[PDB]
Formats: sequence, C-alpha cells, structure tokens
Amino acid sequence: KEEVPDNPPNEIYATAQQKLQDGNWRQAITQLEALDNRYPFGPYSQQVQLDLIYAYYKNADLPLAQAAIDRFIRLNPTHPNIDYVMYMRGLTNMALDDSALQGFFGVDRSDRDPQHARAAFSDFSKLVRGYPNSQYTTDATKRLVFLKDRLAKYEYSVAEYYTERGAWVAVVNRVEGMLRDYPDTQATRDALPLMENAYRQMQMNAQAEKVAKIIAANS
Amino acid sequence: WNWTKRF
Amino acid sequence: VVKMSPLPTVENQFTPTTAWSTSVGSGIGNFYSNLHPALADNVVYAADRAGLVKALNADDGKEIWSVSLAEKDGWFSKEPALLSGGVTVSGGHVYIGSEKAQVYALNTSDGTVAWQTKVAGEALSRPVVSDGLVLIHTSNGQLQALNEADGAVKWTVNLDMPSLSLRGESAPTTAFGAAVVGGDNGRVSAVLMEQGQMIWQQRISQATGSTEIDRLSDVDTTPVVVNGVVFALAYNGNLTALDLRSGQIMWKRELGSVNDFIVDGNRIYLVDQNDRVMALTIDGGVTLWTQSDLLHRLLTSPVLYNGNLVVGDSEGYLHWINVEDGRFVAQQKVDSSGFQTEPVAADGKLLIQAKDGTVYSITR
Amino acid sequence: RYKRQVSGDEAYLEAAPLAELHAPAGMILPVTSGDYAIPVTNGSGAVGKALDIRPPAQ
Amino acid sequence: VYRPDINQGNYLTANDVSKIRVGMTQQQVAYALGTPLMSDPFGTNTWFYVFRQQPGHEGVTQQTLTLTFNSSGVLTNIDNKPALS
Amino acid sequence: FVVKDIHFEGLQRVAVGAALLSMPVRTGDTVNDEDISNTIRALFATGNFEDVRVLRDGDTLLVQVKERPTIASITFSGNKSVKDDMLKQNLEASGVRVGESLDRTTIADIEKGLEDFYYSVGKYSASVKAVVTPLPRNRVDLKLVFQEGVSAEIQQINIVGNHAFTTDELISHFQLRDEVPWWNVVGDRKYQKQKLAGDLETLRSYYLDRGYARFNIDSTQVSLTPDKKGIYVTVNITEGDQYKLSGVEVSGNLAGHSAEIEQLTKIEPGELYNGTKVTKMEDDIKKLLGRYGYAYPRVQSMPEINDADKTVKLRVNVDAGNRFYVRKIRFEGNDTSKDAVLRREMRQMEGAWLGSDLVDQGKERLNRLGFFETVDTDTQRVPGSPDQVDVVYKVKERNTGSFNFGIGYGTESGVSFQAGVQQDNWLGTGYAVGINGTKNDYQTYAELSVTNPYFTVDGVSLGGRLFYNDFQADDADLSDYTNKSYGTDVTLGFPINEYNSLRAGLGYVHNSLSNMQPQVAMWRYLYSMGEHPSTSDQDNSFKTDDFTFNYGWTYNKLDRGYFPTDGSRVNLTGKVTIPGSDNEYYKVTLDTATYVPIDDDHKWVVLGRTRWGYGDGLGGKEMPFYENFYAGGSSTVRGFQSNTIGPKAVYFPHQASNYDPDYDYECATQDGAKDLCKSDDAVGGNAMAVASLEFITPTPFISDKYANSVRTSFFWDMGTVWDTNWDSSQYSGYPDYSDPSNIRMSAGIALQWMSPLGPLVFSYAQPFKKYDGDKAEQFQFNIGK
Repeated sequence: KEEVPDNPPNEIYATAQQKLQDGNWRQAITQLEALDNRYPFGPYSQQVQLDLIYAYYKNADLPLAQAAIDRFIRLNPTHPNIDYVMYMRGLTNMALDDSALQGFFGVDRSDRDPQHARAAFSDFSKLVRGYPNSQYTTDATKRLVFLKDRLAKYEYSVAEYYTERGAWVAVVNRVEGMLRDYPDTQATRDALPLMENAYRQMQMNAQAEKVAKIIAANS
Repeated sequence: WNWTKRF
Repeated sequence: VVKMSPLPTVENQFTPTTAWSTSVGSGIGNFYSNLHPALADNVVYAADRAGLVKALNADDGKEIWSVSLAEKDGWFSKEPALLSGGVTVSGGHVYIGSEKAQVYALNTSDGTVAWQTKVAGEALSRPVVSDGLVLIHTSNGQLQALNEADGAVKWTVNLDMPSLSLRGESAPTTAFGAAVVGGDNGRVSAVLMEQGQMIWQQRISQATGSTEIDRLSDVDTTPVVVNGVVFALAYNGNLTALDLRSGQIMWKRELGSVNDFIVDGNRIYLVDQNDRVMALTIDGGVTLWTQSDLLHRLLTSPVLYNGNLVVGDSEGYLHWINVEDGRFVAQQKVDSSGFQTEPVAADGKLLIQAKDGTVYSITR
Repeated sequence: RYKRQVSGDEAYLEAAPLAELHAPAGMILPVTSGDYAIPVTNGSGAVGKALDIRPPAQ
Repeated sequence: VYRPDINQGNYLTANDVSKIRVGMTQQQVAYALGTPLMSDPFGTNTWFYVFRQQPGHEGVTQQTLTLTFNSSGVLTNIDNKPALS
Repeated sequence: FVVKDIHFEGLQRVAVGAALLSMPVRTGDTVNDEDISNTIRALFATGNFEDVRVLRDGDTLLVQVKERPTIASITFSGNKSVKDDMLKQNLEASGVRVGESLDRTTIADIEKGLEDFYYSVGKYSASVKAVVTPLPRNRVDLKLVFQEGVSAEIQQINIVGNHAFTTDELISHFQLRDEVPWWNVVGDRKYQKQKLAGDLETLRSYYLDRGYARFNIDSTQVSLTPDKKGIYVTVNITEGDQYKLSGVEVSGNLAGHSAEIEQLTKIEPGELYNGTKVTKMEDDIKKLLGRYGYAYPRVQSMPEINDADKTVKLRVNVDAGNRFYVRKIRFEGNDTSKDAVLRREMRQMEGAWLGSDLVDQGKERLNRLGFFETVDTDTQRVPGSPDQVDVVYKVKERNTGSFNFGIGYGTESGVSFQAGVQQDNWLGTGYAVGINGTKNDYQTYAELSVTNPYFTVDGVSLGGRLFYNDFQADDADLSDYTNKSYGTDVTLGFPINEYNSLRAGLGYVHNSLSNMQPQVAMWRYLYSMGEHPSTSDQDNSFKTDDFTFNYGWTYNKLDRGYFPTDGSRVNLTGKVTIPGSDNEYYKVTLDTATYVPIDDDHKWVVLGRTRWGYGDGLGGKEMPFYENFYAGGSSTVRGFQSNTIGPKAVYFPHQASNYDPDYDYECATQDGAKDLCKSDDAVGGNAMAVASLEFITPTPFISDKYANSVRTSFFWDMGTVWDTNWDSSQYSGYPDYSDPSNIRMSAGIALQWMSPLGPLVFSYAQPFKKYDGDKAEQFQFNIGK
C-alpha cells in the first residue's frame, strides 16, 4: 500500500503525468511523493514540486497543499511562474473556506468562520496587483468579487442576530463597519434598514432620518 | 454496562 | 522488558533444612522496606508492617512474647503503626522505626514501651546504636541522633534531598567517634558523635550527565569502615575507597547497586543492579570471579555463612555459592511468597524473613 | 470524506455585480478605507470553467 | 433565566457627566468619559454617549447624552435626557 | 593565496549562490589559512551541513561539503501504548519532519525528549534508540525503535505530621490514588506531575477550610523502588492551630461604594477562618464592582495572624481598575457550526462595557455545549485605542454524531436492551436529531426525536417526537392484555431560572388493545366507553385515537448530580384529553425528592422521597385501564414485587381461547371456573400515594479511602394505590378496593455504587405491614445500564 516501484525518475514522471491526465489523483500523489523523497533536489525538482501542488489540490488534501506552497515560496521566491503559485494558494484558501461536514446542498455556509475567505481575498489581491497581465487575472478578479460578497453577507448575518437579540448599539456599530469596509456589496443595501431600525428604537431620530434618506436614495 | 462510540 | 533469568540447574551437596518456621502478622507484604529479624542472646526479635512485634526463642522458635504497637481506640478503631525501620536489638532495649515519624523503644524482657519520640520525617534507615546514642537517617533529608536513655533528640544534621530518589535510606556506621553516612544525594559525609559537626564530605557519584527524570540519581547503601579506610557504594555509581581522615578517593570501580556488601579478609563481595554477585580485591578492586546466572532476580544482600555466600531471591529460592570460585554449591526452596529483605547470620544461626512475614532458621 | 471534493469543481460565477451606494445631498457615507477595495484589471484568460490550472511547462 | 441583563453604550456614572463643560477639547472629553462606543459617521462631529441598560425583565432605561463637537474640534452644545420619553 | 572560485562539491540542497553568499568572503580577495578556517566555521554555523572539508585544487578552493541529509522517512516500532501521531507531532515541534534536513545533533535532543516523554507516561525503564539508516543521495531513514519495559504505579500516599485527621481521610480527595479496588471505579495509579501539585493544593484547601490558618507544607518527596515499578509519595506538612476570625476591614480605592462593600463583608462573631468562604466573599466583592462597570477589579485579601488570642484579621485591599468597552466579539475555528450557535451562549454583549466574569461564564456555557473539544479566550486590544478591546474565542470543533448500545439487568426489568444513534448538531445549526430504542422484559419502545433548543432568542425550546410503544402486560406481573400504540408529540419548553422549567405541548396517541382478559374493572371501562364485549370470549380487540394537552413543571436544585447531599427536586406532570377524542379524562402526577444534610461535612443525610398521583374521567367516560398508576417494585416502595400493590383483578367465568390442563388461565371456565373469583393479579388503581424516609450514612465496614464512592442507607417506605371509581358495595364477597385507608409499609437497608458494569443498587426489605393478597419480594437488586 502506497509503495511505488524503484524505477528511473523519468519513468516516475511519465506514470505521474499519465495518472494525472487519467483522473486518479491519489496514485499520482503517491508517485510524486516517492519521486521527491527518492531524489532530494533532483534535476527537475521544481516540476515535481509544482506537480505535487496540483495533485494535492485535486485530491483535496488542502492542508498538505498549503504546506507545499509555503515550502516552495520559501525556497524559490523569484520562479518565473510564481504567479501560478500564488493563484494556487488563493484557490487552496477558497477551497478550505468551502467545506462541508455532510455535503454541499445550498446551506450557503455564509455565517461560518470566514478567516479562509479573508486569506483568499488577500492572496488574490496580491496576485492581481503583482501580475496584472497574467493568464489567471480574470478568475482572480471574479473570485475577489465573490469573496467580498461572502464577507459582506457574514457581516449582515451578525447584524441580523444582534437585531434579533436587541443589542441596538452593537447592530449600529456592525452595520457602520460593514458600510465602511464593503460599501459596494449588496449586503449593505439589505443591512441599512437594520441600522435605521436600531436608530429608531434608541429614541434617536436625526440619525434615523439620515439613514432613511440613504435608503430612499438607493433602491 | 454502557457503550458509547462517538463516530 | 529485561527477562527474569531461569533458576540454576545445580546439584546440591548438602541439603538446607529449616530448624523451625514461625509465623508473623502477614509480613511486609509487597511494600519495599528494610524490616528484618534480629538475633541477640539466643532470642529472635521480629516485626511486621501492621505493627506487631514478637520475641521468640532462637533454638526452636517458641513465642516468648508479642505486642501490637498499633494504636486502637476501642474495639472498632485501629490504625496500623507502619513499622518500616528494621530491628536493632542491642545493649538491651529494642528500637524500631516507622513511616509515621515514630521510633518505638521496647524492653527485651516483656516488651513494654520504654519511650516514644517524634522524628523529622519518615524513618526508614535501620537505627544504629553507638556511644550511648541512636542514629536515625530519615527520608526527609535529615539525620537525627537521639539519646539512648530518655529518647530525646540530641541533635540533627541536614543533608540535601534530590527530587527523585530510591526508596531507601543508608544506615550510618560509627568508628573512633565519627559516624559516616551516605545520603540520597551522592555525597558520603562524616559527622561527630557529640554534635552535628561536619568533618568532611566527598562526592562519589558517577555519570552525572543527562537532563531528564529518573536520571542517574545515585544513592548510598551502607558505608563500611575498616583499618581507617571507608568503602562506599552507590546506585549506578562507583564502588569507591575513601580515606577516613580526609575523604580522599583511593580507588574506584564502575559498578553500582543498592544492596549491602560484605568485607571479609581481603575480599569485598557485592551484588550489582542487574543481580550479579561478585568478589573484588580490597587493594584495587581487581575482579576475580563473576556469577551472572541469577540475572534480574531481585536478590537480597549476601550473607556469609561457613565460608559460603547465601542469597535469597524474589521467586523464593535461596542460593548457596562457594566464595572461593563463585560456583553454585546448593539451591533450596523455603517459601513461595518470595524473599525481599536482607537475612541475618549470628552465633552460627542463619535467619531470614519472607514477604509473608514467616521467619525461617536455616541449619545449613 | 470528500469534505472538499466538491471544491474540485466550483463555478459560482453568478454573484451579483457590485454597485456603489449613491450619496444623497446633505451627507456623506463614511470613508471606505480601501482595506478590501478590489482593483480594476482585465486578464488574458477565461473564467467560466474553461481556464486550466495545470502546471506550467518548464 | 429567560433573558440576561443586556447592556449597551457607554457608562455614564451620573457624576462624571456633570464633570464635562463647554469648551473642552476632544482629548479632554475622551479622558473625562471615554471613547464613545458609537458616533455619527455622516460627516459631522457628534458623539453619542448612550447609556442604554436593561436589568432583564425590569424594563429598558436609557440616558442619552448628545455631545456635539464644533468644526474647531471643541464642544458646542451639551444635550442629554435621562428618560426614554 | 588569492581565491577566485568555490566548487561547492556535493551541493544539491543549498543553492550555489546561497552557499557562496553565506560565507563572509568574496571572489578575488586574498585568502589565508585563517580566512579558510573562518569561512569553514561560518559555513558550519549556518546549520545546513554536517561536515565541511575544503581542498586547495590548483588556484581554486575545492570546498567539499557534506550536506545535511533530508529526512526520507521515520519508522517507529513497538509503541504499543502511544500512537505514532503524537510522536510525529513531537518531532515536528523540534523541526525534524519528513522532507527536512537532519542535522544529526538535534536528533539527540529529540530522543532525550522522547525518553522524558516515556518517563512521563509511566514507562520508566524503557529504552529509546534513534538509529539512522543511510540512503542514496545523502538520505536518512530515522528508525526510532524502543522497548517500553513495564509501567510503574503508585504504592503509597503517606502524610507525616498530621493530627486530628487520619491519612485515609486526607488522601481520599486526591486525584492520585494508591488503592483502587476492582469492584469500584476510583481511578488509575499512574503517576503524573501536575496532578501532584493539584493534590497538594487540594490538601492546602482542605486544611484551610477547617480554620488551620497556619498550615504550611514543609516539603514533598517522591521516591522510586530499585525495581522501578513502584512510586512512593510522601508529603511532610506542618499543621497549626484552629484560629478564629477577629474581623475584616476593606481598604483601598473602592470607587465610592464603601457601604455596599462593607455590607457584603460581614461576619458573625467568633467564626472559623474558612479560606473558601474568604475567597467567596472576595469574588462577591469582585462581582459587585464589575456590575457597576469595572472590567478588572482587583481584590487582595491578606490575613494578619495574632497567635496571642489565636485570631486572624482579613485586610482586603480593593482596587477597581478602569472601564473597557468590547468593540466586537469574534469566533475562530467554527468551520461547521454557524455563528448564531456560538454567539447565543455569550453572556457578554458586544458594544457594551467589559466584564471578565461574564466572559468566563460564556466560556463555561460553550464548554457545556459539547460541540467543542477546546475553547480558549483572548481579550485582545484594539490597536490605537486606550479603552477598547475585542474578545476573541478560539474553538476546536469536535465530532457530534454518536451511536450507543447499552445493556442492563434488574429485578423489575429482567434484562434491558438499549440502542440508539444521535446527532447533537445537525449540519451545525443547533438542531438535535436522535433515534432511540429500548427492549424491556414486558415492553418495547422506538423513538425518533428532533429538537430545536433555541426556538426563540430567549431560549425557549421546541421539540417533536414520534414513538411506537408495545406493552405486554402479561410479562409485567399484571392482568393479561397486549397494547400496541403509536403517536407523536410536539412540546415547548420555557426556562424561568436556573432551577425551574415549564413544558407545555400537544400530542396524539393511537392505542390498540388485544388479547384482553375478561375482568370486572376492564369491562366497566369498556361499558363506560360504549362497547360491551362477551365475557366468555378471551380474544378481544379494541382501538382508540386521542389528542391530549400535556403540561409539566420541573424544579431542580440538587447540589451534586450523583450521590446528592443537599437540595430539593420537585416534578409535576399532567395531561388532559382535549374535546374531539374517543377518551375524556385527565391525569396528574407529582414526585418529590429532598436531601437535607444533618452534619457539617454532608456525610449524614436525610432523603424525603414522596410521590402523589391522581386521575379521572371528565364526563361519563372512565380513565383508561391502560394508564392507571402502579406501586410496589423497587422504584416506589421496596419490599414488594413489581406492580403488586393495589386493587386485584376480578375475573369472569370465561373460556380461554388456548387452554392446557393444570393451567389457571385466569379463572377460566376451561379449568372449572363458573363465577367471579378474586386473584393476586394486580390491575393498578387510579390514585397513588407513596412516601419514603431514608437515612444516608457513611458505609461502616470499608477503608476510609474511597468511602464516599458507596452510598449506604436505611429506608422506611409507605405506599398505597386504590381505585376511586370502583362501584360502592358492588359485591360483599370482595374487599372494598376503593377504600384508601389500606396502607402498606416496609423497612430495609439499601446500598449503591458505581461498578465498572454500571450503577449497582442493592436493597433488602421487609414488608411488615403487607395486606392480604400482596406479593412479597425481599431482595431487590438492580444492575444499572
């Protein structure tokens, strides 16, 4: 089990590529790991490391992947195709954020831990800034938009909960924060009424009138 | 006796 | 786990036989204690963990008297006295230690308690009488000297105590008004009888490396003085010869143990941690003969009897070996419960005790 | 397990496009601080499941 | 216990509120009372030291304290009410 | 000589440029022997190579470097007590991991740490060997082989210099034990370090609670036997005298609240100096200061001891800090459970002043949730702010689903089987869904329940439950009748306080009775309902559907969940069938327990059990005969057979469908019955009253060690069950079952303890006041789940 035959490294690379194109990711991961641990820093160790990253992603071994990209970016910080490496890091974080104990069935998981979303957003932002003319920039921007919307939705969810309980100052502060940090997202449009209601309930009307005007302007 | 196994 | 070596297939020439076998109050059970019988004036004094002390006849083991030192408030309340300090019948009186910091002193005739005293801590070391005083080496890193008449605390001396030690305290030995003792710390120290005046202190510990728990923590067993030269041992340490006047190292051997050793003529017989009995030369510890058939059998301190070395073992077999060459001379089974504490040999009589407390007198 | 197998194929390109909140006269919404501001750039590849993530040839 | 004791806003001890006066700089007011939990973000220097408090089922009691700061970073008018009204 | 090139022979890991720049030398610079030695030393100090050898090949320095081998793999064999995952993690902590350079020196410290760990696990004599197997291209296979030897255990926990308290009474409360009986779960004898400090702290607290203000542990010595399988722990202490509380004075910066603080710190004259009560008063002062809006109040209670009159004076210094405001609460690690499931257990509200006790309260609620294995808190500061903080919570998600299968024994249940599968967090949304099943000697039960513990933000629970219940009254020591039923109930739960809870809900139950035994009371119920079956027939059939409104109230205040010593517990349940159902009746039950302590240590206790119950039909109908109360057995009154107490069945002259010679078959005409005949078959009345006075005392014949793990008591029980609706003077030849005066009594001795097999409860009883017809049972034993 998980034992690769002792063959020349080129043969290992060939079988790895064949199994990668076939679809069986676990066997390719085993072959790449055997190749890497059998020839420490071999003639084409960089290609082996990149194949390891890709196979770890495909198998959905996200933490082991994350470790692989960490070690690679530590080793070589100027590899021509490092942009692909940062894209892979962003995809790893986004995937980690997208987890499911039982499965993905539209629960929308928008009020779970968002740290992975923030990390993915940061990585994609750095990628798009560094290499505006990369092949992965369009996907980076689209994923950035998606992550921004998800974070705004999380903030709106917290505001909704504190509106349910009745911590009006907390609701006002949370909605103001999500207004400062995610003005463009649609969650702000649905969250502003919560802030207006919170202002109304604390016997404050001037700010309530201002928020009502804000809501009236955009609709 | 009582046995529980948290799967 | 190191395996217990099998018993020896040796034909005995003389068959050991028990002159008499008496029973005591369950013995020391499984606990590691120094309680052993003591023969004096043809009388055998024995004790037990529960708090029962008996004086019996040496010739045939008839009961002369018995007293239960355990306290009891009524017919329902009774706590054990936890006697774990051996017996040192000498110059009259009977001194017994305890794990409750008590030193019981009884009378030889009938056993009425002569006096009682409170000590610094647990008193495991065998009390030693000398110059009208009784020395008790406690497990609390203290050495107390009490009066032999009224049982008052004459003086105390403080010795360092490591964090992790071996469950045993060395018995001080006295000569020419100086008592030498080895504490749990790897240092042999000599003090004066009149008061707690330190004369010299020499370390004989070996292999002080490694920084862990259960390190090479050396512990002294029983220094012995002869012709102005002290001989000391230490668990995982070095069998060392020291000068009494200044505690200067004379010669060392890289072997250690916790069981006592015997010095006879010009031969030092001892047993190592791995349960190997051997004899060394007094001059420079020159190995002469070795016997390793009883490896890891938890043998007791050896005893000299008619020029033969007698040793008990955990499984309950007593082995007699020839001192001259180290070859087995006889093997006997005396008790199934096993032998843990040291035996005694005096007035041509050999007495031993087992974990069940049974007292056995071995003819030969 | 497959706790992350679904993420092998993600898609989800249908998020509603972002739109800025218009400021009514007489007040200004607080400064954005640009912490999460998304830069405007256009890449050379595709987005909708067509772009490949295979390693680059060396 | 049904609902716990819900507290919101800054804590105005009813004594330090009298400590403030017209003419103190923002730093001095913050020192006297403390940084406000909420403030007006729509381009106007105004602090709200709301002291909403609810001891469970007893009933919400609030003491609003509007501290408006002029364009020069100093107080212009203290207003406050101790009842919801 | 001058240098112009470095070979870097055998450099596959470290880049040539990196190695070149690592050394403090540049090409084209004069190089001497001292310079060569300095470069070699610097390269060695980089921590990347194991050997450096430089050769002067021509005019260029041939720098042959033995590179640090990479960890090809680490192999462990013989770790039967420790899983290799923890060894892997420990290796990771030291930097030794597969795919990392092996320095050949730090591995020595790693194996030292492993040996220390084995010592910590109780394997003292074990041996560890970190063998290295070379592999091509300068690879290393790290074989961490070892022999675990044999574990050590504690042999004696001895305390010296103690008086007025035996060693047994003192080493009992220790988490560290020395005598662990097989027949009683008390713990292991494995020795630890932190546990020893905890036990010394427990000893300190036990001595300080009793007034010994001068208690001080002189020292503590741990020893090992030469065989290395026995620990010996000794604790040398020095106990003082019993002091008394002279008075307490509060001083410091009280924030202008001296009156309330003084009121809280009040003491009766000449009270005993209790450290626990002193700390409770300190925490009460802390709570008072925090409630007014102080985040970090400080209370330092120093006792001044005057031996002249043996008195202690408490000087308590109070110092209220500043005010902090929580800007926002964050939760980290909850990848599955949504934010609401965690942020509704928080007693601290975001956007409000800070209270540390509130944060710890919320922490304990999150711990009691059960979803999280570990939950840590961090009151982090807001950058660039004087008095604003964020209260972060870091949680490590635990598994929730679990299936269990238990089996038990008893005299009232024969052998009981139980199984089920539960999910206490459905997709991380708080909903709990479970399937349960039980098979008794006389009944079977299958249940499927789904509950939302937070239906309203306040904490009102809403649950639903579907059940299928089969009852075989023949096996339950009762008149023969089978009852198969199924139903569904939906309930709401309102919590008032921490010691009260109301439940109110609706339910629908469909019952089907079959194989019913012709008897007077059952036929009366059937006649009232509207059906008149033939007494001769033995095989009958009936079925009904009912809608019921259920209400209940439970008040629980027991100090300890297991083996209580103090507190009350009152349960009151009731139900009424709503109009529009076949049956028309109501029922109510009320069971009470009360443990009152009589001594100071809560060792001698009095338990006042009581149980009332009454039910009746509303209109002309009758309360169903399959819902009447019961008595006797082990639960209600010991010393009687299960269900025996109460009215007995009166049989009609019926012929059994199946008959065998010499068998009664319930006074069947087949046997020869031709008229009403009374029997000993209990039927169960509709009014029950039971009481029981029990005295709990410490078990006499047992070592004072683990003497609190067995509960022994003497009980006196009274009971009576009667049928109110039994027709008056219906027959002069049978006892007036409707008379409630008939009261049965019994007295006996009971024992309980937690065996490894489960909770065992033995009882021996004598029913000295049993009435005619009651079946007598004496030795009632129950082997819990």
